[PDB]
Amino acid sequence: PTAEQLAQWEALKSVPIPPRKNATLDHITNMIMRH
RNA sequence: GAAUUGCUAGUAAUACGUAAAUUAGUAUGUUACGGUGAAUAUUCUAACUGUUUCGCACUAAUCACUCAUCACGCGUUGAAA
Repeated sequence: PTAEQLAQWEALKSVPIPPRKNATLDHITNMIMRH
């Protein structure tokens, strides 16, 4: 592995994975949705 | 309001369309095709099935089998004025 990409991986070691969606808002919109 | 349909799923739903079969002609039916795309949680009840316990005089097997009744005769034995 290159050092720049090792540094990138080190930086992302600590970061939590961002959420795909807001589960509560997803639930509410799916409750609004029809058809 | 009785009533009823379907129930994790690319399913339901969709004032989403598209195609084909059957036709000379007619689809709101059928079968295909993709687009968008959810919700909910199952205390309960259960025919029926499979193991089982026990009983059994049934064995063509309970619509079973034995027992008893009623009549018809043919016998046998007993008591007898």
